[PDB]
Amino acid sequence: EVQLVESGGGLVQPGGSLRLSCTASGFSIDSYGFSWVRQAPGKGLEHIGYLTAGGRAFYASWAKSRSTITRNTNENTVTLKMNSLRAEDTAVYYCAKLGTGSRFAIWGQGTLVTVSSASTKGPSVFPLAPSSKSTSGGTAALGCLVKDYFPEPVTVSWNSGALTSGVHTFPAVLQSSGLYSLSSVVTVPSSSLGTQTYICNVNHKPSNTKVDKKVEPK
Amino acid sequence: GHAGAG
Amino acid sequence: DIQMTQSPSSLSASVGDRVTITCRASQSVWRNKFVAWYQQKPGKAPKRLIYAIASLYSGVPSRFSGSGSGTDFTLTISSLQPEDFATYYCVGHYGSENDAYYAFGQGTKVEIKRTVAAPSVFIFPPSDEQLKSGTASVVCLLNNFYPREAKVSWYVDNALQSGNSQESVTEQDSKDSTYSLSSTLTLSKADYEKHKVYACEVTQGTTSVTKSFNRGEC
Repeated sequence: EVQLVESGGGLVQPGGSLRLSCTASGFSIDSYGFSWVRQAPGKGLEHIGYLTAGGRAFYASWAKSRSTITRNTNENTVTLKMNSLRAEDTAVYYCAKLGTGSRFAIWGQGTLVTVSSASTKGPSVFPLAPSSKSTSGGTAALGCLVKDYFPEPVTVSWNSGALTSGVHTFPAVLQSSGLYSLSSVVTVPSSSLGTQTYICNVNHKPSNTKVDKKVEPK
Repeated sequence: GHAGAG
Repeated sequence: DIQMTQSPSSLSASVGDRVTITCRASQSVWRNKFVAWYQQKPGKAPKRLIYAIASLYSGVPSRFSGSGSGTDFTLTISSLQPEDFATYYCVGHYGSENDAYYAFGQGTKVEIKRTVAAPSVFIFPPSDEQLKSGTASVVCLLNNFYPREAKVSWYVDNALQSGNSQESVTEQDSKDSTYSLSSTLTLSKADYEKHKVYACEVTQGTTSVTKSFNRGEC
């Protein structure tokens, strides 16, 4: 019955602004006070501001100068606007009634806002080829290097999902160039490098690019 | 019951 | 400003163990009562387990319990279960009759304890496909090891590298509770072909394992 649908965001240039809204369903937005929260990649939760049920907005000391939280009773929405954004403002932003002292708690699904001057581009997928002769007791390690893409995220599967055992897709790192790069590896029996085909399927929806790369031995 | 309600 | 701290930041426990996570706010929370405990797992949104210090929400196992007052609060898991390994945050409400604020603790990551396990180390030279681009990515794979803490060092012709590598580690494996790490050394094509010996050293306690390859030698 009850939901909080978040929308907006995506890419923002340094110095630009973000605008995120959340539409309440199954209840009235004026009945409760709602917070805005963000979580940078691999970091903790951070409170931005709070719009009381009475319609008064209050902000964390760090976000007050740039943030504006409003609501639209006609559309049943709550909105966050932040200008003068910087690289460190890249994060997954959430709308939520945190419910610290009441029974009702609800969060939006969250949306990634990437603050960067980089241009959207698909990844260059290079092979991490295994040597035909194993030097690790009969086991072979192979993978694909998904390098120089922007923005997040990319998904990686192996043999169209048929190969999952032993797969390790590592979190991406932000390179000094502003582009992302991650690796996806899998360990297999070295005896299967001649009989079995190994293809990594990399999907980068932000650029509408899907790359399949056959990784061959030696 | 929350803060900021006067 | 308002700040909340949790102790510990990370802890390793086994199934059946009793876990206690503390949380202190720099000032008394709203009504000495508005504190909730959240649970977040990798790639998922936070989930509220406890509100108003000790109130358990519908569907939360009774092994979770909350206690405290004013500035100090404690999360207790009587018997740690597999689904409980995650990051826990305390979030407190603050303010007056004229303002309102929230704050999060830094989070406490509960990981599963297991036996020490050395990594199977693999080193991948830059693919010829990539070397055409003018950049060389040397990748070192630490596969399925424990504990997470590991010191990875790169050597090029036995010269310690610094500032030209980035690291990424996976979350604890669902099956064997191990970690894997991917370190990428980035060099220009010119510098890569100016050297011969490439080595990735993995130090864990009293053991250092170094995997090597010589450029050009299959």
